Amino acid sequence: TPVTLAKVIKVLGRTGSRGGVTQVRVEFLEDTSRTIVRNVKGPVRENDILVLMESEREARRLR
Amino acid sequence: FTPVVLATPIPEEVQQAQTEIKLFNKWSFEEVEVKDASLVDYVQVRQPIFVAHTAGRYANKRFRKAQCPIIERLTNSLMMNGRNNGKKLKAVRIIKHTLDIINVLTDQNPIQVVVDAITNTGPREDTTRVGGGGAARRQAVDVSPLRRVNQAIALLTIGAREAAFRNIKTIAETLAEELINAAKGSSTSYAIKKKDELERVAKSNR
Amino acid sequence: MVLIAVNKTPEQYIMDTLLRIRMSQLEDALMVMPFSYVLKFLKFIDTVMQNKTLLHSHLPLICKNLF
Amino acid sequence: PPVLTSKDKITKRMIVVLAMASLETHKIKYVLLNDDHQGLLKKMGRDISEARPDITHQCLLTLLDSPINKAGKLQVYIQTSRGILIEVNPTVRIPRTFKRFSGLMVQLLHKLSIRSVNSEEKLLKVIKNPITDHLPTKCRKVTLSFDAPVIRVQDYIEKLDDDESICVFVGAMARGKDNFADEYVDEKVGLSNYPLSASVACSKFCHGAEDAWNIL
Repeated sequence: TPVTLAKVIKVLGRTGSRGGVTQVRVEFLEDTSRTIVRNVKGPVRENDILVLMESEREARRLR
Repeated sequence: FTPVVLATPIPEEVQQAQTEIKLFNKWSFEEVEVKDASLVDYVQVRQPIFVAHTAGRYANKRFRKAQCPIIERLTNSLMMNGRNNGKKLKAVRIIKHTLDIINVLTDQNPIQVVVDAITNTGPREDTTRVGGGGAARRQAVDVSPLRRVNQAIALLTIGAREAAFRNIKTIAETLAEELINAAKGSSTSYAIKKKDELERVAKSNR
Repeated sequence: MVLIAVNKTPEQYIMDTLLRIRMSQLEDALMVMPFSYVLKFLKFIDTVMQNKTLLHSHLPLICKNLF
Repeated sequence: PPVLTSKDKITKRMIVVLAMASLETHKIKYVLLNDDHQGLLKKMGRDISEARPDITHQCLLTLLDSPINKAGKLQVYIQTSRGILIEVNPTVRIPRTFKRFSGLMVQLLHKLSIRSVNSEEKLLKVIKNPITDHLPTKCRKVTLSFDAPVIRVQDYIEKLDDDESICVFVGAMARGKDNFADEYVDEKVGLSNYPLSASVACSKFCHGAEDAWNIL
């Protein structure tokens, strides 16, 4: 399974109607110097580690 | 040197194992580590404990809760649903009896089975009720490492209490049944079912 | 061998969104954007510098966003 | 054979939910809306599609007389047009007449449960939404729709696992959209290239299931 780890490098801002989803640009660990902006669900502070499921997909807006 | 036993006597095994190693009641706090390359410092272990009773001041900070010992976090998840509120001495007792069971069958020091049941049931993504206009759809999101700690223990103590509901098999029996079927991925337990059911929907609706 | 962004050149709309945006909290809208936004972005700076246009923008704006 | 309820989540089985059913009460004694009031629907400020319980009685006599109920791998849950979700014990005896069925449904809606006439068990229960808490854990959910692709029943049942149950959602209505379970199911499926009634689709998925699960 393509398990991919990502590290939080900064926080960006809040998007979504539920008010718990946070736009976060992360830097993935293995083979670095590329980054993806993603959307967390629970409480995340900086330099947390998350597990990416898909490799290349980003979301930008939640109504 | 040559320390003797004092006027107030102490049992020998109490004298022996405690000063040598900072263990549990009867369990080491050397080996098993994390096998996952995540959730570090959400795993409290090292620091070690004797028993899982502490007036822990971990509540008034956003992330001091992660520095609570996870074995005592298990006991936090037991003493609920009305009839068990309070009753911390009940929950600490059952944890001891459950650790009696697991270290007998395929010994594998039973905090391994604790750690493996947490890492292998955390849903690594999840969906929310995102609006979209009227018809509230769902969008796949990668949930925090802290909630993956939270949702791991939650599915354990819920499913084990429901399994021990209206039968002969007790709390400590059914909870040990949950841990063995979740330390290895088997989906015969409550949580490994519910982990996969959450992760199959987010793949469908991505 | 599209009717509107707005102008005879579309890049004038690119500066115009920089004209319309407030002087405060613009870094929050800028920090969202990925690296491909930069690769698409510097072409307009080369467009206005080969265009020799400073009528609809100014150099502290372009250097401000650049920085 | 064991009697299946909502408490058992493990045994592979077939569950049908008559969603969007027409259960409306009326005062004159409390009576159901239908025959008896088709000349007084507008007089009471009511709707015609809100007066169709014969489809529900028809589908209950369809499903509960199926041999898979007699084999014991079937559960019936019913959601009204107002959303009232109902657990049906499969050993219940439905009256064949519309009148005793009607007083039974009035007694169900006002008394909020029907109990056994011989033992200490619920013959009928009003349960809470959502359905997925009441459903078993591993279970495929599909919505019957004529505007959904038409497949064969037996093969797609043979696509399932040994532990995955099956449940299907039927809009118990005269007409309208089949969008009552967009928030729930994995797949919308069709059974025929022709428009059907609900009970014919019920007997289709029942008899295809009994052909697949070897029920005679």
